[PDB]
Amino acid sequence: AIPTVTLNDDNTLPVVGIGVGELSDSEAERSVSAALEAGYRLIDTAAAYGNEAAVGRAIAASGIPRDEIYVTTKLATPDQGFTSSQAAARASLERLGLDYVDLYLIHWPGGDTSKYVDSWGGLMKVKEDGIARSIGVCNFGAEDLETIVSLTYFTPAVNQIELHPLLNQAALREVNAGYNIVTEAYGPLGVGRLLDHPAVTAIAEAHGRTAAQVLLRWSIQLGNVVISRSANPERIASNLDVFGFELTADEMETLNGLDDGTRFRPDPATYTGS
Ligand SMILES: Nc1ncnc2c1ncn2[C@@H]1O[C@H](COP(=O)(O)OP(=O)(O)OC[C@H]2OC[C@H](O)[C@@H]2O)[C@@H](O)[C@H]1OP(=O)(O)O
Repeated sequence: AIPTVTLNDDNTLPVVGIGVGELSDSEAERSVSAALEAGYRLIDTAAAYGNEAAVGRAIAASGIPRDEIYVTTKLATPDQGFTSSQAAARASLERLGLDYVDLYLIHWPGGDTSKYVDSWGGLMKVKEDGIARSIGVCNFGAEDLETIVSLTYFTPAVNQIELHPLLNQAALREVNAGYNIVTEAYGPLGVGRLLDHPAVTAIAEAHGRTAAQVLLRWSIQLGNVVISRSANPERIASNLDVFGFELTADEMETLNGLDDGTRFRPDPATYTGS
C-alpha cells in the first residue's frame, strides 16, 4: 500500500525503504529479511559497507519475485573513475547475486571534481548497459550538482542526503526540486538521539504515536523518500507504519524550526572517504 515517487528518467520508487549502513554480514541479512517479510521493497546498501553479499542472500532467500524489489547500492569513493566505476557496478552485482540494480549512486563527491564527473560519465554507461535502472548521487551540495549537470547535461535521478529536524536541508531540497531530482533522506532518527527530543515527544503524545513515527512522518510530508534502519524485526515493521496519520501544519512548523546544522554523518564538503 506504500505510495511511490516518479523519477526524471520515468522510473518509480517507494517513498520508504530500509538502509543497512555498516551492519555486519549477519545483522544485514537479518534486517533485510525482516523488512521484506514486513512489506518493505526498497532496500539500500553500499559497496563501502562491505555487506552487499549478505543483503543479496536475504533477497535470494525471500521467495519474492525480483521485479517487485527495488535494490540500491553505491560506488565507493576509492573506486571513482570513468572506467573503474563501470567495473565497480559489475562487481557489486556479483556480490549481490543480481543481474541489475534499481538505483546506483555515487556515494560521496569525494573532493575531486574531475573524478566525480568522470564517475558520472561511467554511471551513464552503467545505465545505458542496463546494469542500473536509474543513476544518482549521495551527499552532493548545490555546487557539485551544478558541476555534473553543466558538464554532462545528465541530471541525477536522486540526491541521497542526511536529513532530520536538526539538519532539515531546506536550501538543498529546493535546489534538488529545481533540477527535478528526488530527495532521499537518510539518518531520519539522528542515530536514535532525536527520539527523546522534547518537541518530538510532545507531538507524538499529541497524536497517540511514537517519536520515531513522528520523525519519519515529518520527512514523508516534506516530499522525501525516507531511508530508515532498525536491527529489530518489530521496530522495522513499526517504521513502515507511517501512513495512518498526518502531522498538522503547526507541528510541521515546530519541527521545521529545529535546524541547527547538526550532522551525525560526515560533512560532504570536507569528507574524502566513503
Ligand atoms: N521504531 C523505533 N523505535 C525506537 N527505536 C528505534 C526505532 N527504529 C530504530 N530505532 C533505534 O534508533 C537508533 C538509531 O538507529 P540508526 O539505525 O542509526 O537510525 P538513523 O535513522 O540515524 O539512521 C538510519 C541510517 O543508517 C543507515 C541508513 O543510511 C539509514 O538511514 C538505534 O539504536 C535503533 O535501535 P534498533 O535496536 O536498531 O531498533
